[PDB]
This record gives sequence, structure tokens and C-alpha cells, in this order.
Amino acid sequence: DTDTADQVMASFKILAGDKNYITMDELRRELPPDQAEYCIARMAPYTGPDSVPGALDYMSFSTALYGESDL
Amino acid sequence: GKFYATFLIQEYFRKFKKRKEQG
Repeated sequence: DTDTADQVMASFKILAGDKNYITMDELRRELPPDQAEYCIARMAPYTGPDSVPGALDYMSFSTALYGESDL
Repeated sequence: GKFYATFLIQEYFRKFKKRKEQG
């Protein structure tokens, strides 16, 4: 709404192509190794109706990043 | 595009820092 997480999420969805999971190397190609590695580690094992190899659930990153320890 | 999406990510991270410094 007044944030930019909802926007990033929509952009991520479009980044992967209406997929709740994105390729580890693909996001590493978009985001710098530093952020990409953190994202890869902060992501969760895809989880869905189809096991996507080399791709993990990105929604978990936004969820982990959504929860603040002082908000 | 891919470049715009990444731009938004960086901007969010960027403004997030300032937001936290404020409250």
C-alpha cells in the first residue's frame, strides 16, 4: 500500500514470470552477489504442486523481510 | 523490465534504512 514491498513482490512475480519460485542463478543475475546470496539463503525450498529444480520460493524472502524485530 | 524490478528492490532497501532511522 504505502510501502514498496507489495510493489517489489509484483515485480518479482513478473521477474520470474507468474511464478512463486525463481531460479537461484536468475536472481543472482539480477541482484548483486551480496544481495542475491542473502536472498538465496533467506528463501525457502520452493514448495508447491510442482518441484522446480534450481528454483526456490521467493515469497519466503519477502515474508522473512516483512517481519521486523522492532515494529 | 528486469532492470526496473531490480531498481525497485534497491530503492525499497534504500528507503527502508531511512525509515528505520526515523521510526
